[PDB]
Amino acid sequence: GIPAELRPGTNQFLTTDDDTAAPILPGFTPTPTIHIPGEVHSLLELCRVETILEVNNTTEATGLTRLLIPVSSQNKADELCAAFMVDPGRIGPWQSTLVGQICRYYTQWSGSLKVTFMFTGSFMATGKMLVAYSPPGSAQPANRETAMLGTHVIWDFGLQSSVSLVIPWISNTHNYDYYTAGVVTLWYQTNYVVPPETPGEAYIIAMGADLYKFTLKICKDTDEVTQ
Amino acid sequence: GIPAELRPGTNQFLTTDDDTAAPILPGFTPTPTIHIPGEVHSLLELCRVETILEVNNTTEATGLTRLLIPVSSQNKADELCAAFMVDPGRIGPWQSTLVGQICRYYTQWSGSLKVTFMFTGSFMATGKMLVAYSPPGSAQPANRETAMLGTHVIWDFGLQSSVSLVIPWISNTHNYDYYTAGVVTLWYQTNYVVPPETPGEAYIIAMGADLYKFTLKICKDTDEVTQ
Amino acid sequence: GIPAELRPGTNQFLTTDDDTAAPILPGFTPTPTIHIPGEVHSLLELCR
Amino acid sequence: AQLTVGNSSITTQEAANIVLAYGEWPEYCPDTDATAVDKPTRPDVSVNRFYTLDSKMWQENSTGWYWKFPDVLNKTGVFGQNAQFHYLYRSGFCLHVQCNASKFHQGALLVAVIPEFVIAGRGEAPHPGFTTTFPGTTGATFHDPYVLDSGVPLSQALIYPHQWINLRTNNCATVIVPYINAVPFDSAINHSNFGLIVIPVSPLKYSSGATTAIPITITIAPLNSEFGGLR
Amino acid sequence: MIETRCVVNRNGVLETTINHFFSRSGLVGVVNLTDGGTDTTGYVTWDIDIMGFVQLRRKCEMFTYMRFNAEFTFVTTTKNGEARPYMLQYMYVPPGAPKPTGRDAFQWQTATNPSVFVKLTDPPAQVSVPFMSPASAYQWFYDGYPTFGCPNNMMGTFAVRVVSREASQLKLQTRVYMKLKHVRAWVPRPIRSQPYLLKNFPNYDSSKITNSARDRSSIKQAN
Amino acid sequence: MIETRCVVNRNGVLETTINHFFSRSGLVGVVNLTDGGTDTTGYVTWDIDIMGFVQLRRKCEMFTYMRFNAEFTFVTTTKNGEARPYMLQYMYVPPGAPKPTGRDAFQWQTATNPSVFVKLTDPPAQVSVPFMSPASAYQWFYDGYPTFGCPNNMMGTFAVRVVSREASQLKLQTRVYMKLKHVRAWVPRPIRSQPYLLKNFPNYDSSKITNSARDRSSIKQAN
Repeated sequence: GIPAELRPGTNQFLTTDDDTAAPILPGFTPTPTIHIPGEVHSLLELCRVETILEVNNTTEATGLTRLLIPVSSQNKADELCAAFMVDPGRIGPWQSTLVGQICRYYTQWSGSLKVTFMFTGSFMATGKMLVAYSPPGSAQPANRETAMLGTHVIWDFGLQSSVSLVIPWISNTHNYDYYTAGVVTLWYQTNYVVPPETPGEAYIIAMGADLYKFTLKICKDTDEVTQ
Repeated sequence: GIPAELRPGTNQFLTTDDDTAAPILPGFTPTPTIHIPGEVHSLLELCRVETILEVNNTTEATGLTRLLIPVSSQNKADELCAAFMVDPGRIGPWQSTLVGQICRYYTQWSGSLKVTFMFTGSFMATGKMLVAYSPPGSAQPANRETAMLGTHVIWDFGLQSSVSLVIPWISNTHNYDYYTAGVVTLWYQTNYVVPPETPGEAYIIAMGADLYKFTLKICKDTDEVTQ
Repeated sequence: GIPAELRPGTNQFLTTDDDTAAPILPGFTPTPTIHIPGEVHSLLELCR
Repeated sequence: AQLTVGNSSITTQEAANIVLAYGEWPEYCPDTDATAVDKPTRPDVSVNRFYTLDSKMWQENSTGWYWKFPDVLNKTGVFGQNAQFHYLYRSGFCLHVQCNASKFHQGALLVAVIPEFVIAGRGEAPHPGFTTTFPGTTGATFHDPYVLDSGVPLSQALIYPHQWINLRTNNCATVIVPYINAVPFDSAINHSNFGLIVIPVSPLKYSSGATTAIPITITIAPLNSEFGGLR
Repeated sequence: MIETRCVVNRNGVLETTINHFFSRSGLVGVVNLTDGGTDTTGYVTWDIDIMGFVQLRRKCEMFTYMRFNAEFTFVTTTKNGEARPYMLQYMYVPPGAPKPTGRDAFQWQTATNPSVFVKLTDPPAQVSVPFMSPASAYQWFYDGYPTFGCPNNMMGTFAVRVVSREASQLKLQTRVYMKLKHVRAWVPRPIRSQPYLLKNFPNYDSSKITNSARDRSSIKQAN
Repeated sequence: MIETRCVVNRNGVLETTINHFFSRSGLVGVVNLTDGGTDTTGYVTWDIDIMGFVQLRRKCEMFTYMRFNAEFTFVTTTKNGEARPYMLQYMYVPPGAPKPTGRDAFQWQTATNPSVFVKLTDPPAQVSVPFMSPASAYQWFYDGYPTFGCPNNMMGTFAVRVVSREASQLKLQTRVYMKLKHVRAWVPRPIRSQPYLLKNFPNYDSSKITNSARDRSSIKQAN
């Protein structure tokens, strides 16, 4: 026949190798396909769906109460409310999102994010909050003045009920911890103002998502599953 | 299937063989390339950069002083200053150049070379030197008269501060020593002349390089590295 | 992969067989040829 | 000639002779993914200008000096301010080295630019401190010039962008260095891109009555700087 | 790790596709064959199930519906592992077919069950199984009563034996490797945050519920 | 040697190219696998490192930056060297992934770590590894603080074991051969004239410094 030479790699099974396997049941035609709605062509479709950050993670909160950011009328203007890192792939309050869970399947990510704050008060409650982002390489701001000297939003929840803050760029390369973080904080610009005979306590809900600029690489397996 | 016959060379691993290896991590796209300046496409680019010959190699010189060719005002006209072989691939004062180090990775070379002399005196010092090349197959010249009867340069370092001497052709074929050498010498045409209150001692620096005609073949490993 | 069948003559070394041997020193270019007079293309030249 | 950039003006001669490092000019970055999101800052007003260090005194016994960039500029002017914060950094430089010496002085200086120039330990594993990696505005002096303190021959230092200063012919040298890195932006604080080196190869010589020490002055002009998000 | 820097560029988009996310052949089960004459069975059956291991189980429960072809690979060794030339038989049993009741039983000679005969010194055998379901997709979430036997969406079963007249005393384990191919997925789900109690059902411990994010000192301090 | 003459002609220019200068597969390491049950580990890990041997280390330190794909070949033999049919597993562990903690440990079944199963009587296995760095190149000179664990520019790791249920008493060494492919190089350096004190750092002995050229009697006499 045709002269040939076997070569290194002969008779080995590589698990990632794309090759042909013999059909064991030829002449079999599977069931024809139909149109099922909601087909998914990428995991990036699932990153971009904003899901609830659990910012209240504490030994003192149990149920849905870990998904709620408390805002009351006892607090005084100029003082902090909540602070959390922007790190979808680390241990903290990104671990309840989808971005958080998908990042566990990849070694590197990068792109931009979006964080949405949603105020649930009474219709007649009013006030302002300062939603600020300190970039990586700096500690969280010490007071409102230094939070106001950087990227931020003044959000009056008497007028507007929901506010979004785009984080311009984040990256995790990758047991020295290579991700230098950067933080979102919440400040009281005013004091929460309340009319007579209405609760005077409300909750903020936080959400997070990836913008279309976000990407992922170097597949792996999640640290959550043990087996 | 298709009839075939295995053949001598089957199941052998040749280390220089160019063949295909199975990708172990397909679907992985590496980091895109960017423009980094100073890309190198050949070792011949690195041969042509003139680097410092160490002509002073002696048990009496330690530091940078081995890179310096001494010239003083005590010496008398017509007498020799320095002499060295032209052999980039042998043991001697080509071993500090790049040509010298790259030749150690190859069995045969040939081409033309360039040797540059650079005088560092005071501005007001003056004199002449005779830069001569005796081709291979002859001993170094005995006096200045017989150095002047062959390829040479009269270099007045009061006028010109640097001089180049192209060596027309050199070859090493290759423990009989097959390279018959050929030598560069330095003569005092005049005596080094000095005005009042200026040192009266200077140094010459020597450099060497390959012209574009130089080539190399039959790869090997260097005698410097031991392991 | 592509289905095949080994056949009589597999794994044998025939000394007159004309086949390819793997180059052991690729990227090596030999010395270019020059014109040497008196080239011989046949033994019949030497019989005559 | 007189070169005037911003509020600084230096006296120097006009010569088309310069050394382009590797043959390319400083350029602004090709557009990237991160900076498309946030447009980077390209300041030239008071930021890009001539900075002139404290001059160095070359004496018969010297060894020679090196500097690390961006580091040497990390505490200076309005560049060091932008160098602080701004976690993304890119820039080229214009380097002019000068020597004031009389015609009765003799010697020569090798002047080179080394990318990713790493001083090593002279020992064990004595990891060299922040003093050798970040000497600051003053700079450092070599211990073993012959090996460059990298374990490498100074003879072969000439595959680096370089110019000789021979007190016979020329008293000055100018090297244009583009940005050279394996990534478009990097951190100016924790990473020095390259370093500058002035080594006397032929020692300084003079006869008694001459000045015993010759000054070497450095001048640094940034070219095509870019800065990132503010820390 | 190492290499700590900032990545200013977009990554490759190809690794995040559904079809690449379910690729990469991996271990779907381990079964053990001792041919002991009459004191030991002398064969094995392995029902085709994706959910047997929770790593890949968690990645299929991200979706409601999926469609794909499977590719199987059998890596088989003997105890200490040194191999000898014994013929083997991997028979595939389609959905809705009786499985072998014993080593020499008549089911091994049924032709509609496709088989492969390969010696234990040969490279591992590979087989490609099509999309087997009577619906247009496999679904591991079905709200209602499926009943009817074991996992949902029965793909088939493999059985392995040694081919000899007399029982050869030999102790085998066959590692099965599966690679999903041409994968389509519909209607994505949330990823499970709780430990799995048992297979085939999404049970969870009501008394002990784990929380999706770990804990910190105070809400007003990030680090 | 022999053949002493003069070469009047230009040589071939192809052997001096960077891509040919870094080609030619060669030995990058030796690791040893004894499967002893519980008295011996029973596997090996080898981190991918070019600088482990100083011959090729000296040729990469000629440049500041390089880019390339690697091709590996595993030549494995047993003590005296006579081979028997034992299956082996070479698993590749990407950068930023946990390595096997033991012979039977769960990491060996992770699918994202690509593996190859080959019997010890087969021809040696070959594998092609792409360009793995998050930058556009590998750099073994970085002025600053990398920290973060071991060599610079982590390519990955290989781990090898024997595939069997029970530990087979077998003593193995696997020679790893690497061939660089599609090599690009930037910013050339000077070649090291001093002995290497230790890996990962360009240390040199300050008290004893070797001089680049050897010595002669006088400067006025060549021969």
